[PDB]
Amino acid sequence: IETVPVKLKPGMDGPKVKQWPLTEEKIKALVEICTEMEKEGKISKIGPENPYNTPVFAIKKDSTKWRKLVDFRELNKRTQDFPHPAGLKKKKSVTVLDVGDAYFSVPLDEDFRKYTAFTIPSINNETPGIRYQYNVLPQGWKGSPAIFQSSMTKILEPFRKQNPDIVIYQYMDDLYVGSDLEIGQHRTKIEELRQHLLRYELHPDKWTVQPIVLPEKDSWTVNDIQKLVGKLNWASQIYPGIKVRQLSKLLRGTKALTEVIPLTEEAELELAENREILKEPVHGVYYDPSKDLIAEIQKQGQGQWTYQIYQEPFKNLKTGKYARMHTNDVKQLTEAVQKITTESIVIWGKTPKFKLPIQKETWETWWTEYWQATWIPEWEFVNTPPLVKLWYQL
Amino acid sequence: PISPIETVPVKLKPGMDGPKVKQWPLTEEKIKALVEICTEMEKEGKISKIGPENPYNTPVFAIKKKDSTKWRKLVDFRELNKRTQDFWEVQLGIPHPAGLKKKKSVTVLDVGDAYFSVPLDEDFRKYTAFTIPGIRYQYNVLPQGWKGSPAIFQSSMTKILEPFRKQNPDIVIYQYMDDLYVGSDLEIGQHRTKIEELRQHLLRWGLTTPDKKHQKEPPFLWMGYELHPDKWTVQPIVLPEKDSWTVNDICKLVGKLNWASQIYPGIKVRQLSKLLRALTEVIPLTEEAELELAENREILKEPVHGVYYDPSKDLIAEIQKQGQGQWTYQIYQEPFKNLKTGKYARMRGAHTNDVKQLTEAVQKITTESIVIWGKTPKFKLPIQKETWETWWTEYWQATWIPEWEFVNTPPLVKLWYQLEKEPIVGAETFYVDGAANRETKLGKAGYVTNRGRQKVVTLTDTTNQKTELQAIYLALQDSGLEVNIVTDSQYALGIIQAQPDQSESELVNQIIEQLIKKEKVYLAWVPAHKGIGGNEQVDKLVSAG
DNA sequence: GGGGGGCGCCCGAACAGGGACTG
DNA sequence: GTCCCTGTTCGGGCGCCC
Ligand SMILES: Nc1ccn([C@H]2C[C@H](O)[C@@H](COP(=O)(O)OP(=O)(O)OP(=O)(O)O)O2)c(=O)n1
Ligand SMILES: [Mg+2]
Repeated sequence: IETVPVKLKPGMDGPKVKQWPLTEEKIKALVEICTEMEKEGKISKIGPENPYNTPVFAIKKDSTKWRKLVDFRELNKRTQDFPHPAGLKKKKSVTVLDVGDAYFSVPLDEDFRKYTAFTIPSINNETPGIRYQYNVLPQGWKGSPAIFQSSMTKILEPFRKQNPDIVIYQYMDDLYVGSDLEIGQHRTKIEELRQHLLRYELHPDKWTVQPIVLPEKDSWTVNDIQKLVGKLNWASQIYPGIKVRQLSKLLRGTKALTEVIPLTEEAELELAENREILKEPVHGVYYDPSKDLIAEIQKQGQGQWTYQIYQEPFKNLKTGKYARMHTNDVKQLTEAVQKITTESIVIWGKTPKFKLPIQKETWETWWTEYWQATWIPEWEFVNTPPLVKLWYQL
Repeated sequence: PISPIETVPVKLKPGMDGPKVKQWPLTEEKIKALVEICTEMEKEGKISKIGPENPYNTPVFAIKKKDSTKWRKLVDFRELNKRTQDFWEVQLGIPHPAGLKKKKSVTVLDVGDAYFSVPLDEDFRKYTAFTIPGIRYQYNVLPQGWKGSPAIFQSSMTKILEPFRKQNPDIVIYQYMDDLYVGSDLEIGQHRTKIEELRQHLLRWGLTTPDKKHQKEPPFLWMGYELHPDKWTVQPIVLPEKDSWTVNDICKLVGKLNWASQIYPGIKVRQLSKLLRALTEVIPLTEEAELELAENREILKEPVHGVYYDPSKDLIAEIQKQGQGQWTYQIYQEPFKNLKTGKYARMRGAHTNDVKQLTEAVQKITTESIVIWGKTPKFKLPIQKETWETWWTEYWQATWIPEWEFVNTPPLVKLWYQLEKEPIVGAETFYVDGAANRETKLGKAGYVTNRGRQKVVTLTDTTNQKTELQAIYLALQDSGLEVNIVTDSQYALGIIQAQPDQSESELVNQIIEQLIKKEKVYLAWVPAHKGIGGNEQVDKLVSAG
């Protein structure tokens, strides 16, 4: 087992991200996990002469078993670049397996190890941080699926041969396994595969697209119509084909907001055609892998979240709704982000970049307390115009 | 003695070479201090005489330690530091006595001449060349003034204690540079045995622990505190009293106060900080400032201590509102027995309100409890459950406060007004708008109402966004206690809908006052320039420029 | 006096990004 | 495009510790 040379993109240095503070539970786990990882030569201690760093934390999946998670998002951004089944988004049942432990068997190019440095904090800073670095393929680095792809093919080959109707997709530490089996059939197949690999659960078709939908009411006020004309004027951008002139003609004069306005039969019908121009599928939007998926999320209230995935403005690839319930917005929002990412990995095998409707600090204070994925999407924080959140309302 | 620890491999940043800098002149008292230090270090192989093989040089001086007596040799490696590689600092923060658990037996140890006990990489010794005015030396150990030295010592120190720690998992050793706090649950004699094991472990690795810096009895002096067996205290904080404060003087007073606020409840520095908006510049105190300064001065006069941490109990944090974006908090487990205290006062956002700020405070404290005790505390907040509920409904953002309980202790945090969700029947409807000329900076704000009232106000040295905020202000100014306002300004609608009670903006403040006075307000938005009446009529009125 | 690393606090400077505007 | 305004980060003082 000799190593594959790996480069950083040209004109790019390795990551230098400060570790954030961890809870006692998480540190206790990381220290225990790292000890064992060091015993098995999988990681080595390093000093401060290594100038690179990358955060670590840990998630507890009802278990007694923690999972180390290294936030390699910078390193991935900085690593020299390296199979997508359209049939995976159709399976009645898709299961997600953690094949991250597979990478610890392949060593890692000695000249690259320095960029995988991470640091473990101590409670109350009783000690300096303890710095490690990887000697094998790290979980969460985008290099590890690449290097191991060759081996990964050899392993699933007979399982794919024997089950040519089952589709197996790999993204990072993850193995997506989709079948058209009644549940139990599929389950017994999943444990057939995992037992086969020592030697819960998804349903991609019951996924929903959330249309833009217009109010239906029998008497309209000036306020009603003004909100309506505002909603359509913006949807004009997404769907060319939506018209406001006839409705906007009812707002002639300077009327009181609560005045009721009889709908002229022109405007009554124009409002009808628009309704259908919303249900008609959006036109002219081709998934480009050379540009990243942007995802916007909007808080609709009462545990309702809307989202849109697009690569260019108003050119949506998908638009959805995520519904929940001591309600916790941060918990719900990260559950949404994991839900949207998963759907995105399934459909286009690329992770989206989230525009998050939350204060940066609030998000960084709590998101890891509800993270359950082995990957971490990139994200940025936005103060969303309270207009957009009404556009997608149900 | 020099540690037999492996040196840490260090290099210069590429394409650069070591420092060549004239040795500035020194006091005679300092030269005797330095030759005293150098002649000794040189006999111990800590420094080595060099020749003309070594082109480099870097200035040296010496300051007195805390001790009254001994000198600390230093080296202005500012230049070599520019040219040395990057290190990853491993010291992630500062241990806090409030995070210490109660121990049956405690010891504080300091290492003798710590840096000079850790060897420096051979290939790098050249660049540490210096001159005592007159002999020329280089360092074989870590110099004090190099930027590599702290991370290297800390890491080296950590390696050295790793064996002792694994062998003695239940002896706790807080490790700050060379300072060690060692705690055990052992009877005094079994502890003293363990300490002697430690000191000899250190000695084997070349780090001595002189009995002079070996504390055996309470109260222990540690990290700037006195540690008693049941309580801890900060070593006295003495504020200046210069009755003609300068920007430097202020900064030292703000600094001592923030440091003080960790255990002193009620410290405020808003009015002091406000003052400093170069360092020799004298500034006149404001009334608000000196009134504050005196309040703090009265606070510091009182006697106060902290307690240690019992992990069997809860962490409770209660927050007091201090006014003008200021907040104090007290973290405790048993009532009136503080673990520590603190202040939040950061102004962030041109416009904000007290619930945002409370949420920011909760966040800071959460992060800080997580560092210190490794867990989140339970909160006691001066905000009614209904107030928060309203805000978490009204707000278009994800926002959250962890487990918490209300506390009747005023000033209670409130929402100072609530925009209506639906338009108000029997309320004059204002269509406002503003336009401003980019070139001339002249502009107009004004409105048109469903009752036939129209008004335009001309403005000078204004901007588009300003004219839209002005139009809304104008409508609030001329409306009853109940008003429907229709704006096309996404900007203005976004600010006001966030329900601020404070602003950097005088104008938004004037607006906030109006919104608080009103009894029902409703803000609707419409798209601009689309013939929408009567946004249309007010647009023509206002756009004559 | 003057050097270093860490954390903290405040401030102001750059720069990033969305919206409104000129024709 | 430009200008405006808002948010972030980063670097500079100071505090404290070694
Ligand atoms: N102003 C200071 C204080 C300390 N240090 C560093 C180098 C010191 O060796 C180490 C520990 O500081 P001490 O005050 O304990 O000093 P020493 O250990 O060198 O000396 P002593 O024998 O007096 O303890 O931290 C520094 O660079 N600058
Ligand atoms: Mg010492």
